[PDB]
Amino acid sequence: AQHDEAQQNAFYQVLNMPNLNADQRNGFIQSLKDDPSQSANVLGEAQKLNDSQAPK
Repeated sequence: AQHDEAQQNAFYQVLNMPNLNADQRNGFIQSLKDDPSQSANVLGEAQKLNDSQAPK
């Protein structure tokens, strides 16, 4: 929305991964920063990891 806020939205989502512990989500944040074009991939990986580590 508004513009290409892909970076922002991906960053916010990766932060708000309640099942991930700090090191993992921080890892994905650094991956986002390093690979800005790959924010979609980084987000995908983060969400998949969060899902797999879900308590149930």
